[PDB]
Amino acid sequence: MARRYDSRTTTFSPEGRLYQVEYALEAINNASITIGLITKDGVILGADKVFISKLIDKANNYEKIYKIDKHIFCGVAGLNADANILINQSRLYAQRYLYNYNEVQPVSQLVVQICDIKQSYTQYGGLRPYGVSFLIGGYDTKDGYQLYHTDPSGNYSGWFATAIGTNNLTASSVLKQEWKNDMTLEEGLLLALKTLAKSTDTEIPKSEKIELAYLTNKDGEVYQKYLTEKEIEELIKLYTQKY
Amino acid sequence: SMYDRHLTIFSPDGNLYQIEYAIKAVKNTNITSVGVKGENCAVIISQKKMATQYISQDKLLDYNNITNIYNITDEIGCSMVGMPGDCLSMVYKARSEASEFLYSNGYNVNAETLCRNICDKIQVYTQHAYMRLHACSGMIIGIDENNKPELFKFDPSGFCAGYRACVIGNKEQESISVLERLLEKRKKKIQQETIDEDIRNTTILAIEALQTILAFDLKASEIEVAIVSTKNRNFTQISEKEIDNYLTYIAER
Amino acid sequence: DRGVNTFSPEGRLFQVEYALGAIKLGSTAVGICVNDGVILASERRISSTLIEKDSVEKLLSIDDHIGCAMSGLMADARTLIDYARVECNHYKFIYNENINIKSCVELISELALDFSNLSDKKIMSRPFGVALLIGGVDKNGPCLWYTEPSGTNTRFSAASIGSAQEGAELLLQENYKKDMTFEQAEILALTVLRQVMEDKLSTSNVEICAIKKSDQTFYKYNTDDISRIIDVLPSPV
Amino acid sequence: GSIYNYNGGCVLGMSGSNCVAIACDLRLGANTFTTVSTKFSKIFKMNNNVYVGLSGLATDIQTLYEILRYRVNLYEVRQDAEMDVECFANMLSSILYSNRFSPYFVNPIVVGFKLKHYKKVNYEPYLTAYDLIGAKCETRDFVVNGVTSEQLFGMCESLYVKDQDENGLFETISQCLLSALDRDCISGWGAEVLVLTPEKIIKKKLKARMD
Amino acid sequence: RNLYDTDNIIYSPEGRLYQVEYASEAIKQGTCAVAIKSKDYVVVSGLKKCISKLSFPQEKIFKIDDYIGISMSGITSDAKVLTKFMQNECLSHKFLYNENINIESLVRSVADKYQKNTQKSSKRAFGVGLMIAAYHNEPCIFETRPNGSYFEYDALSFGARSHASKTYLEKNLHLFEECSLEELILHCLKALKCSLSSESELTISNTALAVVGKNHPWQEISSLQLEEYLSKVKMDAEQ
Amino acid sequence: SAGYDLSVSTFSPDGRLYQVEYIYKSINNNNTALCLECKDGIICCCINSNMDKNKMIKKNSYNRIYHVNNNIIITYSGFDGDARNIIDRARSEANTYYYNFHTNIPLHILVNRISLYIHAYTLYWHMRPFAASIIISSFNEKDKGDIYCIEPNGACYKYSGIVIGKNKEMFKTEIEKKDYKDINVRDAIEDIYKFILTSDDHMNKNNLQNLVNFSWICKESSYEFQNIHEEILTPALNKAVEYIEKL
Amino acid sequence: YSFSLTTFSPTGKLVQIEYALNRVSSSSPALGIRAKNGVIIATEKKSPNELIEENSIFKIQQISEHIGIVYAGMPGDFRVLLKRARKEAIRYSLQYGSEILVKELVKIIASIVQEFTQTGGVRPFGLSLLICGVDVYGYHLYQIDPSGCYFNWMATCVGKDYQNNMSFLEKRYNKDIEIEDAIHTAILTLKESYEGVLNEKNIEIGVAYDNKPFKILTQNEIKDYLIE
Amino acid sequence: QKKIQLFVLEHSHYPDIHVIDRLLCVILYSRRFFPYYAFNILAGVDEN
Amino acid sequence: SYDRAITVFSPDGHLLQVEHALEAVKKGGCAVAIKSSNFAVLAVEKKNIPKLQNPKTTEKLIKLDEHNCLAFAGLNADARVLVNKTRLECQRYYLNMDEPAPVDYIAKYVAKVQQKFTHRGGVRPFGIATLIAGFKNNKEICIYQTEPSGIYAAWKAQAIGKNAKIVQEFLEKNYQENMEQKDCIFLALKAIFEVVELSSKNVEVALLTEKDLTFIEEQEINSMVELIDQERTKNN
Repeated sequence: MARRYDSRTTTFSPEGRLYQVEYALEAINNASITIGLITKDGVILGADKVFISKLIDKANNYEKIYKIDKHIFCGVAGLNADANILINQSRLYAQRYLYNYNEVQPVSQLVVQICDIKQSYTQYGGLRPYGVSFLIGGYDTKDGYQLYHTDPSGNYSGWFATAIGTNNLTASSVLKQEWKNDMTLEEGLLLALKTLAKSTDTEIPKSEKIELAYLTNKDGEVYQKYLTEKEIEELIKLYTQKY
Repeated sequence: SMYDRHLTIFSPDGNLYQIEYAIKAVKNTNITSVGVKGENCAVIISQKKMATQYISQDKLLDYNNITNIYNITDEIGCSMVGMPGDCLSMVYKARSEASEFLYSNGYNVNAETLCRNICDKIQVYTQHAYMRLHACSGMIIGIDENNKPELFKFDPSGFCAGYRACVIGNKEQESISVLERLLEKRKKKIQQETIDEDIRNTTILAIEALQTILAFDLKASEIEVAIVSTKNRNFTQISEKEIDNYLTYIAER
Repeated sequence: DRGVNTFSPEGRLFQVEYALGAIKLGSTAVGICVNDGVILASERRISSTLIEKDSVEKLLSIDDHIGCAMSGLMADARTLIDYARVECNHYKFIYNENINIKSCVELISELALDFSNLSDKKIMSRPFGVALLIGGVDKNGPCLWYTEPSGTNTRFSAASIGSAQEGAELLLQENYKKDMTFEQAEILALTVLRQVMEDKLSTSNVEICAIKKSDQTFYKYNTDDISRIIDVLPSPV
Repeated sequence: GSIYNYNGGCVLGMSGSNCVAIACDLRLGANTFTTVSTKFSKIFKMNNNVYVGLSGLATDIQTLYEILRYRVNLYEVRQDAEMDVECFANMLSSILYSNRFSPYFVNPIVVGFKLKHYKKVNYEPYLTAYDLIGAKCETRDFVVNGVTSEQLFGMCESLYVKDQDENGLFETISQCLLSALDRDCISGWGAEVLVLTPEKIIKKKLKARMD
Repeated sequence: RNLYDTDNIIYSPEGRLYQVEYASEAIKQGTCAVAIKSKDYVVVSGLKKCISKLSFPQEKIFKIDDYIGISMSGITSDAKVLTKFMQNECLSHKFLYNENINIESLVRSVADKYQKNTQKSSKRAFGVGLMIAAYHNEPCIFETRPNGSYFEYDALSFGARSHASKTYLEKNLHLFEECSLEELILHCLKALKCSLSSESELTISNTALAVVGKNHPWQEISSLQLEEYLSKVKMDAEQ
Repeated sequence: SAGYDLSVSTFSPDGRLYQVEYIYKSINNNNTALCLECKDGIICCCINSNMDKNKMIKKNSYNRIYHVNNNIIITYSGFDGDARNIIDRARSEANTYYYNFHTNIPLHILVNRISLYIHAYTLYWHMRPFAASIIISSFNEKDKGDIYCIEPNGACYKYSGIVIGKNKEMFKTEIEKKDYKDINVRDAIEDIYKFILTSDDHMNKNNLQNLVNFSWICKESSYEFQNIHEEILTPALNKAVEYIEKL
Repeated sequence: YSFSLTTFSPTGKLVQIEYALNRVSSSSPALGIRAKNGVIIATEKKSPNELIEENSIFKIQQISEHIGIVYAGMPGDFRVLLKRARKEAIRYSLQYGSEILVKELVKIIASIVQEFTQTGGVRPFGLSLLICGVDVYGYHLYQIDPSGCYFNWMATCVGKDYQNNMSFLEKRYNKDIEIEDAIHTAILTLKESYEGVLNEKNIEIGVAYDNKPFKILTQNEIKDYLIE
Repeated sequence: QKKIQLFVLEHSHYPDIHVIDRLLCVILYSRRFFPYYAFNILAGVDEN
Repeated sequence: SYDRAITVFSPDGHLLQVEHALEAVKKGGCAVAIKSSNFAVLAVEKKNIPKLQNPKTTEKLIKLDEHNCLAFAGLNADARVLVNKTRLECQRYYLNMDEPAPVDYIAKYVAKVQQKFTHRGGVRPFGIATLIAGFKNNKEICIYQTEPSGIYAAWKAQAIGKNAKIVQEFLEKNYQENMEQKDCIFLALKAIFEVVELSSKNVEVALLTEKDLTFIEEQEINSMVELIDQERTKNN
């Protein structure tokens, strides 16, 4: 009898829910904060870096925001290893679509595929779910600039501005009160810094703890920029002047 | 969980208790084997004793058939201690591994590589839940392409290492001290030996180490001695007459 | 706790016992086999007024000469009936003749006990929890068979399934005669259904089907036939 | 040979002083003698420093290009760096040999820059040619491929000049390609020439014969 | 023991397989079947189970081959699976070698089929015991059990309250060897009656009876012949 | 114990396999099987005392002694199905060896292969180990006799005489009183009958002829497997019965 | 059948990975330091007895030229992962003609380690890996945890009292140290952690500097470095 | 013959010549791409 | 692979996994489907965080092929997977028969898939209930409801999801045969707002005709919502 050792991950509970998915969501909500928003100039993804030590190589080292394609990028909230697996899969999916159709995959389609992977894990087999939630931003000529939020259950939803991870309620309140339909890239970056500071419970953000990236569509090409410490510090000086 | 000691999964302290239990099962057989390494030879001595288990030693039992020493190849030998079925299974696995190596590479595997491949096979048992662990600990002796004696030891936990002298047995710390004393005594002598003298001295050292560790006089018919050397690279047992000669010499000196 | 293939200390399979518990509910149906044919009648527990009546049918056709009444879990019943239809069709294809009702019943039972995995493939994971009344006319004449989740097949002259199985069985036992004609069989079936029904027997809460020896063709009674039988029925006593 | 004659097409690559050039014919053929298109380019950009010229069966050209783009994009997104020209050349060789016993009927060339770091970066011209199962010829002056291989080899042997600026390199490669194409029935109908410099790419369409 | 009967691959501290034991327990709940053999013939009789007044009695004895038949006790689905296996084995042997299969080898294969199901945790023992009556150079009676064992009998009886039949057979065993066919049939019916409760009676509807012999292919006794035999049984029991 | 004896693939904190120990109990509770090497052959006997209450079993139909190549005796003590499975595997190994090398499989090679086959079922958490102890024996003129016993844990040992099953201690004690290497099989039959009568309390002078299986490989049988004929067994049975009745 | 033995707990944790981390933290210490022109990995390899052969034990291994690996945890797991890493490196070489990049190798091995925290019927690996290497993109020091997460370190320590060792290393690490300074600091950290007295027989060192092949220092070189 | 005996055992009646014809047709088309080299006449008397 | 029997029989004869799937359906949102002479109207409840969520992304009212449309209640990811299966089956039927798949066939397929998932080892039931509106081969409009257990039934007007009983009672009280488009839309909106907060951004309505599935405009929904509000205020 090996069934005594089985925990039955893909099984309903009396209230009609999945305990493993709920626990994965708890892990995600314990993870660090990742915010995203859409401006008229692009999609801005920011994240709070969890401090490990000052011996960490902080140069050219982004661990909470990743590039899935030239026109798609994502922010992670949850388990980094699960996130890496899903990110490799998403990169494979985007390249497979380009191989099949000679065009770049739409962001919604990529999100659907990765979320289908997550849902399949929650339904089939006897393996645990993925303890990761995604903020996938991107651009395509069909739906413009897009920002999606995906959770372990395979559920996903589109947003204009959102936050995931620890203390996401404060970030969501800040974004609700401040976000505007038409914003410039600089305004969006300043708002991202403000919401990161509010979620982290601080006044002056430290560039050593902030990951910032933005995906824009200029001169017919989609360009992703992952701000460095000096650029983030210039932004933080601007934010200090503003507030 | 409730089965952290039933399965090969970590306990809260980071331990794998099934490996420790398999090691205890090997230790409970009350079979002792001692391997010694010389300048150009390696010797393995063991007891022609039945591993303690549910069945006992019958009068009509053929005592020549009782053995814990096997030939992996013509030039590689081993001594296996543990549950007898597991020991036979390990011997067959090692033989098949050596034959596959020979066919694939056009030359004969050496003791180090054989032991490392066996431990790579054991790691899978340690990591997969649906398999039991093989309660078998082994010594392997051979001669490498550079004509040096190789003596390696592997345990149920998948750990292997090369030794100047090793022992599988119930008590190991005092056995280690005994072997250290014997090896220091051997190294104290400084005149170089011939190949035959080295062979004889290594065999005598192994026999004396086993006698000291077991703390009772050994009968030539109750122990088995196998040797490999540069003079004769084939892993060969020495006869009961030779064992008795060595025991009489040890007693008389 | 237990696997699906666990024996109880009394020699029974727990899952089969639980499926037997499952088959106890559902709309009540009766079946009567006489020399001139077999008639299956059933009550319709119409959920509400917004339901389309045609979309719910407790009496189905397994073949041109086989009708079936189902009780228990309706999804499992529909799966079983589809399997039986497929197999009867395949038999007709490979032999150019109408399958025997007994052979159809045996195939249904074989599928029903599929989860046991006694021969190595298996797809079902649990019993079906479905009870069937399969009637039809073959070269041996009209016959009526009862199948249950345990895989055991019985042959009845008159039988019942559903929630009022026991009351219907008592009425059938005390009112059925071997040499009845088809008209008396219809009267008896509708009388039992009227007795065991919660509502008042009418032309919209009961469905009937017949396979007559003469035509050997499944025939679903419509409002005209149902009403004529209801009129012929004697006043309740 | 007949399968290559079905479409025709030729690609050429040359090196200069701190520049390279890759040229191709623009025809698409059918049944070896029917011209269906005059804008079927055979040069594909993998990244800023890597170009591949694919000649041969058109379907195999498109398939191989899609595979190569897939592989290069995955490699570059994973590594967060542009793929090296030598790495791409070796990957192309291995991909071509992976179909050893049912190969793609394509004869490719790789033209680009090898980047060497010291502060500044040195750009070294890089040229390789292949046969259909990935046999690789690494060259420093010029590489050719296609049904016009003999004509291109003769023209490049006679006319190639070492260490030429971009203008002389363009003139030489254009003359080689045009003279070689003028002697081929199943190649021509326009010529496309790219000149790679570390800071810019010059794309030119040549006034060629269309007969 | 509640701690060791969960799965079928676990021995109790007494070295017992409780799941297989329960599969065997399923056999004791079935109707009674009795098989006896003379020097030439095997007679197999059995009690058919009638569920209710309107139900037809269920089949009890089945034909496997020309000179092979069986009776079952336990789960009818298991009995059907085994019956199909045996029928296909006999037919395939006839197809391949143009001769009758050896009954011992057939029973050995059925026993192996039993055993192979008691070694995996994903399977279960057959809850059916089989009585195999055949003529292959001689009469033979075999009994196959859920745990993979098979035995050969001179007289056999299983099913519910079959110990009375066993007592009758143990008393009359010495007579069967030299009996004629009619005497053997009467003895089998008498053993079945011994099993039967006094309130119940043996009638043509609830009694199944078959014979297989030297030049007598497996055949079920007709209704008229069975009525004659039952009349003889009641008559000589009256005395 | 304490939850460590519910699976064969878990060691207890003292490094034991309680499932295999329980299998040993099962085998010890079963019928008796002995093999004895004599001067001119090996004689194998099986005492099926458990079936003294089955009075309708066909006489001598139940046999627990088989052969592999007509010159290797194989008997067992334990579950009939498991033993039959193991014997089928032994026959399969013999067939494969002959197909490969055109000679009969050596006895020690067959014993090792059967030991590995039996031991493979004590390794996984989804298979049931075989509950049977196997005796594999042979005899020829040059090598005399070879007897091996394989335990349910996969351990094979060589003997000049072995008893497994119930009453095995008493049987061994009675067997060890004499050296059978200098006795003939025909003379050893009488001694074995005496041992059965004295040891097995469920066996009397009446059921000896129908609850005992006797096979041998000896010079008389041409060193090939043969069941001992009743013409040879009955006089020995009578002599043993009358002697034990005398005392 | 195969089901996950590592599952989320009500608080959202993987206690099996936590327990693997406990095993690693109880194991012996290893460290790595990235210098200005090279990267070193050191480890404390103690001999349990005088009969064992030190040369037979291999804690610092060479995955390929310019890439070395050390571990803290279970040697069997280390050997399995080392064989897998060598196979991955030669696969990359067969594909791309050049030596594998340290980041690529670390990502592949991290994914392999992750798979054992999610697949069915297995337990997670019980070790942390330190992978040092040199490529055209510079000098790299990566750590891989039993969960399959990897970290880019300027200097790091895994194993016993890794927190105290990390504080000691950070108090005297700067990015501009040379290879000699890095080796001295590594030996100092190992000596500080070790209770008792250190010697060349207790420690092992591997270096990858100045685009030279990865080297495993010999007892004589370690003794020379320990003279001071 | 094997198919007919199995039919008798399963469906408890002997097939007539028409059932046997359909059965033989299925058997013969099963090997449609490596046909039996046999031309056959099935003769019989039916229920009429 | 993994083939444990996740759905098993309870001692009383129930499938607790199926009951739990029904509980998930009840935790899901609300959907209503009303049938008319030759068209259908499907309304569904929306749940959006104002000013931050994108209203268009989430879609509970989807189109399977050129003539069949679907609404669902329960788990969105399960719904998505099931809907993709159903669309694939629509096109497979078209390829195999040279005709569009009719609504009855599609509903039967969906129900069969859900039954299969309750009856296959190693999988759990879909926590989804669906309403499928379409046309038969005789060009007749039809509405089918499918449940997690796999039981399907055709309806004239049906509501699924949270507080489905109240909406069903309202429909039984206020349903008429052969209504016009505007009256049917009004009935659907009143039925859905019998349990959903009265607001034009809390609902999404579509009208299915032989030509296509057309989503009702926000201004029309606003006008109908204001009419409902006026009626409620007048009554109380």
